[PDB]
Amino acid sequence: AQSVPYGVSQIKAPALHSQGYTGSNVKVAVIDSGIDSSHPDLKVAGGASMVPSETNPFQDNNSHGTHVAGTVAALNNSIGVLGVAPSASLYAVKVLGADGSGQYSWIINGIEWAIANNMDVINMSLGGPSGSAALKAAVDKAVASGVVVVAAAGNEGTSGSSSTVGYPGKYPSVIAVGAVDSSNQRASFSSVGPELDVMAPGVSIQSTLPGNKYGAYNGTSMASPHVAGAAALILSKHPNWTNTQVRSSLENTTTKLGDSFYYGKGLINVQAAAQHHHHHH
Amino acid sequence: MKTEWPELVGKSVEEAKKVILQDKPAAQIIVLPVGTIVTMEYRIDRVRLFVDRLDNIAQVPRVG
Ligand SMILES: [Ca+2]
Ligand code: NA
Repeated sequence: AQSVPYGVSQIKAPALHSQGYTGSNVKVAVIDSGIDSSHPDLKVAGGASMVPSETNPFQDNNSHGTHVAGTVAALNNSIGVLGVAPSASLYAVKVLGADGSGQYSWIINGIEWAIANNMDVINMSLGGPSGSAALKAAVDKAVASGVVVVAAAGNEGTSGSSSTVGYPGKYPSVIAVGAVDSSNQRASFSSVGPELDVMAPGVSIQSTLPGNKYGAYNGTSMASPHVAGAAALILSKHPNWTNTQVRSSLENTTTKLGDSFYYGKGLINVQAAAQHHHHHH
Repeated sequence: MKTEWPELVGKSVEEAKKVILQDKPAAQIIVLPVGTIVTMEYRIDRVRLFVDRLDNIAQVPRVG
């Protein structure tokens, strides 16, 4: 039997599934450590590797990209878990090696690949404390080109009154996602700052792991793909909505939680986001 | 519980590893170049060390 991880329920993804919308024909790039395409609960449609020494994007030697991919799009069947957008066309854009790290140019090359291959959504469950002009230009270019770009806010926790959101989440063109638990409490590690846009479940998130396994991971890395998957659900119900519109629909329909410094606009609610008229619940 | 080591910035990677393992003996330490992009999962057992090209610590080590 399949299990629906609590976070998929918490963002109201099943309301879209019951309307008949599951992210079909929406192309989502998981820009990450690869995706294990052999997993029976994932279907990977394509991809490319930008990691010079690891040329196969369908081999995930870290585990992180596979876990992130399962939250976006684990298949709807009688096994494993269920993704937010279980019919999405999933692309493994490998820019991180086995050790979880990548050079700025590898990430940029992955973003450029995504643009050239007409991805509708990019998820980047990754970050660093500093930006670069070239990184900002790559994300800005993707957004100008119509791509919804979603990233983890970072796991820096608080630092008095300072922002701790990392890059690329910290760029205005990118939706920066913080982490809450099943009670909607911010995770203590979740980055904070005026750049924090929305929150999604990021504590004890069950998803796919390489070699036909499943496991619970924690992080803003886990929160980001709930939002990337929600963007794919929205686009499957409203295929002409622009990235501008998908982003606004998610921002304008959150359940507000605490102060925006700690919670941004609150928890996403993809049911409300995918209605024509938007308000917070 | 010590979870950050600001006193280690500018020290050698060797001294940082030694100090962190005294405070957190079960730590899984990974050394990476500063200015790279990394996964955003949170692992309470991990301490990443970000080094400059001289192998000195360039960022405050923390658990995660
Ligand atoms: Ca499944
Ligand atoms: Na942003």
